[PDB]
Amino acid sequence: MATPWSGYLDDVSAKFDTGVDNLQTQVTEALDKLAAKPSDPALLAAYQSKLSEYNLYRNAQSNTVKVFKDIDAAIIQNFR
Amino acid sequence: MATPWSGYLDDVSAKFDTGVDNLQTQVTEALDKLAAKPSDPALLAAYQSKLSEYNLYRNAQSNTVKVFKDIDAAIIQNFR
Amino acid sequence: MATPWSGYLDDVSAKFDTGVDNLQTQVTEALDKLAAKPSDPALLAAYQSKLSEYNLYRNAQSNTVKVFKDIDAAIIQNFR
Amino acid sequence: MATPWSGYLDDVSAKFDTGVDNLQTQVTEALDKLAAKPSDPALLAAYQSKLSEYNLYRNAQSNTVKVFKDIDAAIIQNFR
Amino acid sequence: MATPWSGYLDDVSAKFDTGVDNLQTQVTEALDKLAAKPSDPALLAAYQSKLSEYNLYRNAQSNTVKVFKDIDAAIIQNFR
Amino acid sequence: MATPWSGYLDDVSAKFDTGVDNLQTQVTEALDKLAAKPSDPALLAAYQSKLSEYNLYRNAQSNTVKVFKDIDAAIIQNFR
Amino acid sequence: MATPWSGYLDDVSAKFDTGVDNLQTQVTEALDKLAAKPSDPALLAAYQSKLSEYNLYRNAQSNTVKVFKDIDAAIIQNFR
Amino acid sequence: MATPWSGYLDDVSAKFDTGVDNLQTQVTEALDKLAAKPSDPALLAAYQSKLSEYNLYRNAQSNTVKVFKDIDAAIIQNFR
Amino acid sequence: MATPWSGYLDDVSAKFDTGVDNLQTQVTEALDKLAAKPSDPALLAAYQSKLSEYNLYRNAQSNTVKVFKDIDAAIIQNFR
Amino acid sequence: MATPWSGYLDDVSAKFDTGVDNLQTQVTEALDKLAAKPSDPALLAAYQSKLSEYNLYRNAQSNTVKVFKDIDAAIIQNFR
Amino acid sequence: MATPWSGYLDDVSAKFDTGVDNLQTQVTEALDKLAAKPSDPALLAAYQSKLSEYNLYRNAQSNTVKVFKDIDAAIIQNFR
Amino acid sequence: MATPWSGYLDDVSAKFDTGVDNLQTQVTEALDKLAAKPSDPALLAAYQSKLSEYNLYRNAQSNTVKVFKDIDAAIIQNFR
Amino acid sequence: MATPWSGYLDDVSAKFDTGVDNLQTQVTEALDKLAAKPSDPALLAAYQSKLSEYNLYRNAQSNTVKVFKDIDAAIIQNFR
Repeated sequence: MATPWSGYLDDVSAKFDTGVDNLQTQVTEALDKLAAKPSDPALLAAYQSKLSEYNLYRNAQSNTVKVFKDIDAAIIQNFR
Repeated sequence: MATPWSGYLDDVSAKFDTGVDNLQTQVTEALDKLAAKPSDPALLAAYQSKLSEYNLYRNAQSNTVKVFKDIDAAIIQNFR
Repeated sequence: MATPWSGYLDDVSAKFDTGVDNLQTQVTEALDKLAAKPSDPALLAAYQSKLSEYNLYRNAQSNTVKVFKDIDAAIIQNFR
Repeated sequence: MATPWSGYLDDVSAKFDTGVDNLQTQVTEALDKLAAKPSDPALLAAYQSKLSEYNLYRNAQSNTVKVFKDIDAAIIQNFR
Repeated sequence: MATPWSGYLDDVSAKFDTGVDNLQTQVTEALDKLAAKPSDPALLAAYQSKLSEYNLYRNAQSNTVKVFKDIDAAIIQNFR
Repeated sequence: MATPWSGYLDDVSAKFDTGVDNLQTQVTEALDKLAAKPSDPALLAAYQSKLSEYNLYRNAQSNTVKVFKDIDAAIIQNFR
Repeated sequence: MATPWSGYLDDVSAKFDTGVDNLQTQVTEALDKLAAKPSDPALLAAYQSKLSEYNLYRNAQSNTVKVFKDIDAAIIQNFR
Repeated sequence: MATPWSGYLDDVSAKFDTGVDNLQTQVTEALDKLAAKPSDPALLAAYQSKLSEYNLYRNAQSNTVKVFKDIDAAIIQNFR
Repeated sequence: MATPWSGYLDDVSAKFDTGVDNLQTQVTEALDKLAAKPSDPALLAAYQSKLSEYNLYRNAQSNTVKVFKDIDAAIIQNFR
Repeated sequence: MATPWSGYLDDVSAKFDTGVDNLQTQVTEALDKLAAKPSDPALLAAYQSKLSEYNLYRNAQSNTVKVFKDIDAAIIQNFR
Repeated sequence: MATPWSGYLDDVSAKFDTGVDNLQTQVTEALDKLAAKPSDPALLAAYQSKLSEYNLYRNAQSNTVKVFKDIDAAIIQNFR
Repeated sequence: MATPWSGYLDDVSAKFDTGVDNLQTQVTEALDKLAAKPSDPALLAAYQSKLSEYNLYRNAQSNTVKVFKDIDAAIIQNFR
Repeated sequence: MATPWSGYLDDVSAKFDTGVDNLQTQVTEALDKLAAKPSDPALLAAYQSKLSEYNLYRNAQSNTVKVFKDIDAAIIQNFR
């Protein structure tokens, strides 16, 4: 019944991850397989393709949170 | 009813493969046959011809995905 | 009769895209064809030529919007 | 109604073979006959004459495909 | 009355092709004939001579476009 | 009698171009000729030699303007 | 009972090596044997085949670690 | 129950050898016999015929592995 | 009285050609004569000897210009 | 009696050039001679050897000046 | 008690030579004898047989060292 | 009794060189000998083997120092 | 009393030539004699033997200088 506290920026992170929740799992499993056969073109292409997206999984995630935090700073900058 | 998640760059990879989905199968079967008779001019010519295309199956595939990812980086570079 | 809201920077994006609205379609169709025959010099040259322009379709687009936003920040920086 | 996939370089191979589709059959039948009477000057001359052409059936074939693939590499070398 | 959109780099490609528009046709027809008689010295010499030029038809074409795109990048690199 | 407005940085661009006003024309005409005969060593050498200079026609041009703009920013940074 | 400290990127390296832990041993033993008889086609083929994989044992290993470190930098880049 | 590790390129080597696993044995036994009677036309013809195939047993084998490794390099070349 | 514009790299090209201005003419005339009698040992030796130098007439020419352009890039790389 | 003004970074450039004042002259004269006989191994070796040093004549020169300018920026960055 | 320093690639060279340490001596002594009687079929066969192996004594040696150095470069290429 | 001043990065350079202090001497002496007999396979193999290590003597040396300097910059970047 | 300036890479060239200063003279004199009697086995053997070494007089010379220049580039690549 209890629910851990989550702020707005927390929610923003969740909102982004919602659409790419599977992305992490896919690229992780692609890594797991590729580790067994690094020389597999199929595993290389699949992993790298999903990894270039996983790059934004972290980058774009933190970027959007920053901006939503930046508009927070903008408001409290005028906190008369 | 469920469908695995696929990003834009994932879709780009699929879009390329769509037109050369058979290419992989053809050159694989050509390899399978050539393995039996490597000294067959017919199997050599067919396999090598389709293999020189299969070279782009991987190369050109990853190239187009990179570019579509590069314009992604270009945009988020200006992520004010 | 109703018209979706559009800001100045929105208009700037539209103004850029206006002159290259077809560019996206051309390079997309070039990709669609190239996918079928990646090994076609004609499709490679056409696609890559239009793709190097499509690079600016995203890059230069976001660049001009940034600048028009930067002069916005410059003004409100002096928002006494 | 269905048609097996064929790339550009595949088409190049077909384009060459089109003009020498019979060459293979002729030199094969010449071999078949010569096998029966290797000591026949007529079969030797005919077979060897068509065989020296069959030499290009494979050589020149793969050469032209290579070049058309080489200009493919040239283009994607500048795949910015 | 309508005219398909063409960018600067598109125009650059056209400008190059303008002077060698016939080159492609000549070497294609040379291939078509050579396919019929690969063992013809006349067709071999003519085709190969025009093919060594057709090598630049693709290579030099993409090279000049790259450079004109490179000076584009150079400018927008200073896009303050 | 009327003269279009030109700023300092505009003048800087003009000052650079003044010394290489012909450069653009020379390399353009070299391109025009080379397009006709790409396989001409003379046209290749002349064009490429002037093109490597034309590289700076754009690069160095925008570089000097940037710097003169950078010292502008430096001054107005202290615009008390 | 004690366990040496290992970071995430350390774990990433281990995760890759897990699937190719034997690869190193195989190619090392192949080298050891080949050293005795360099002129053995069997040892050459086996060693070189496993060596071309061992190329990725180091290359692909460090590549994946870099990327996982790159997304680390991406996050701390927004470390407000 | 245990199985030695094998990569993709390892599998490629095996896939080729699968179709010519007997080739090695045949030409080896042909050598063994020929060694006893080098002057036997039957042993010379049989051995040399199978040896010219054994030439590809090594050559074509390593060639196909190289290519499958080359497309591996192509992918990781774009390992952003 | 008027003199066409020439840059530094233009001057570099001229400086090289200065010492081999005659080389081009000599090997061209050697070609003209050889064309009449290709089977002349004297024309073959003279032409080929001067042609192997004419190889550098283009190669070494463009090489030195590149380097002088490379040190140009090196400087403007530090164009603070 | 009059002496042209020279700043610190000017002095830095002079300090570097002091030790390689002759380098420029040597490689220039080597070029002058090589231009006459490009096919001379002695002129090629001497010129190229001194040219690879002349590469640093410009590169390393501008590098050291940059650094001495960078520590200038570092100081005035704290110009309270 | 003192031991000269040896790097990894040094060790790699030693590891190869270990298995063919005698090869050099054998082919050297075969040369020494053959020098006395070049026309000896026995010395020719023995020397040439061991010389064709001595070919790899140098070639394959440097090849393996290169590769082990290449994976060194691969790692330090990602030396963030 | 007096000791020249040495910073941390100085110590880092020394720490690296400590393990390869002999490397420089070995490859220098190998060069000295090779200069006398460049055509000696033994001197070529030894020198080149130690030279490929000497490549890192400079490269890897400066790399590690850079990184230790980079973490210095990282700290003083937060020098509040 | 005056001594022409010489850089490190200059010294490297000299260091190599030191051990083969006579090589050039020997093979030059061998050429001079051979020119008189090209059909002399003694002059052919002597000249060709020293010429195959003179091949490295230029090749190996420039190779070692390149490497010593390459480690120069490696250092200044980290010229922070």
